[PDB]
Amino acid sequence: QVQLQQSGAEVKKPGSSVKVSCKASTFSTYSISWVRQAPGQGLEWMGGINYAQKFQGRVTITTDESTSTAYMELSSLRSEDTAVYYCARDTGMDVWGQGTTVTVSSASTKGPSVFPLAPSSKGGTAALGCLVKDYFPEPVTVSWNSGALTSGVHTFPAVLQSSGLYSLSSVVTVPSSSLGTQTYICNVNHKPSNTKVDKKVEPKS
Amino acid sequence: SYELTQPPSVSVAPGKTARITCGGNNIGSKSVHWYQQKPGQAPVLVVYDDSDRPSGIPERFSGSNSGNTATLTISRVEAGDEADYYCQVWDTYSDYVFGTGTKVTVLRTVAAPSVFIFPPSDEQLKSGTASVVCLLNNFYPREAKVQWKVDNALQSGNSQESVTEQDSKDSTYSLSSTLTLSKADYEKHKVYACEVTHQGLSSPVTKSFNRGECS
Ligand SMILES: [Cl-]
Ligand SMILES: [Cl-]
Repeated sequence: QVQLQQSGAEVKKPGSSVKVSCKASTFSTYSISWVRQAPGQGLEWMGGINYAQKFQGRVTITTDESTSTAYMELSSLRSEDTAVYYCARDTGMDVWGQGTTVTVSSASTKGPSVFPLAPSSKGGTAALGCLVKDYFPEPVTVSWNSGALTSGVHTFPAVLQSSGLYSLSSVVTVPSSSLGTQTYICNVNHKPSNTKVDKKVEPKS
Repeated sequence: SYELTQPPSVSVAPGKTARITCGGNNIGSKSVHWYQQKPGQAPVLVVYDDSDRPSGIPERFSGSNSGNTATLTISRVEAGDEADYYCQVWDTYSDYVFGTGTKVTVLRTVAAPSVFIFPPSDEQLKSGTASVVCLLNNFYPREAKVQWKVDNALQSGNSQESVTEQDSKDSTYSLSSTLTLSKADYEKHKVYACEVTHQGLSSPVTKSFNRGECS
């Protein structure tokens, strides 16, 4: 029952280099390949111990049989290197690590501002939400009414803005008669900045 | 080098059978592997050496490979098999190569988006920025155009959007589009208009407000 355990997430400055590790649970018989996935993009082979010429140079791939650990160093990082980095055992690839998030950015840790998206003043159903804006790094979690309200909730995937900071919207559809009677609270957590916010969302005058 | 081709997406009705193809020159001579990736998880090997499944992968997933095409077949597609699927081979000269991936989309009837427009909050305006949000809720299929208009000026490059995954209950998508403007620019114009085009509306639907009137 072999499993591959990868090293923690990392935020890296442009120009720097990242060392990702991959520890197995007899790994002296199999080969380990490194595969990357930029956000929203395909799987892409990097190398194994052999390099894809797209990365010949920038990549260093090593193994320590002693500790059955595989290593991947990627140097002179750009934004375009922002990706999840997976290790896998070759057969095909059958056993996969869970993946290492590498975020290449100049941005500093920042908690979001939480703005209401107030339900339109004008039966049927009203939409309302929170804009969770200008945070770094990923992720933030959002819930509604401390987890009591799940029906009709949509929490969009985060978007990286030109500023190098993320923002996302959470929205919920609710009955129009419940406006001003039901309290609607979005619960926002950004652990990296220790920012927790419960924000009441209310009809404008 | 060596290249693997796949269609971007396949649509199948629940209970019905999905076929995902993987194009390559003499791919018939290689051991084709298939990986399923659900969103925010690692890929899972479902089919190896063309047609073999590992233990614990349902009967529904079978593979086939000859000439310049190999095929992953998924029978009795349930909502649970909404995923990206990647074919992959070991080339003598290119080592390991992945196809571009195919998204499996569950097919349902057309649904028109319900459209909502949110002005910048007074809180945001105090902090020197304006975000105008356009919500397209519970629509099918995925394809949608949002055009932003400010005092009838069509807005180009200053908006971003993201889409949820297919809901596992109703199979719909929701999309939010954010128009970014400086506070000084937001206060120079009156009419903020989000225009939605979709297969489910015979004519496109506009949601508008006028800055500083009850919206
Ligand atoms: Cl239809
Ligand atoms: Cl912008």
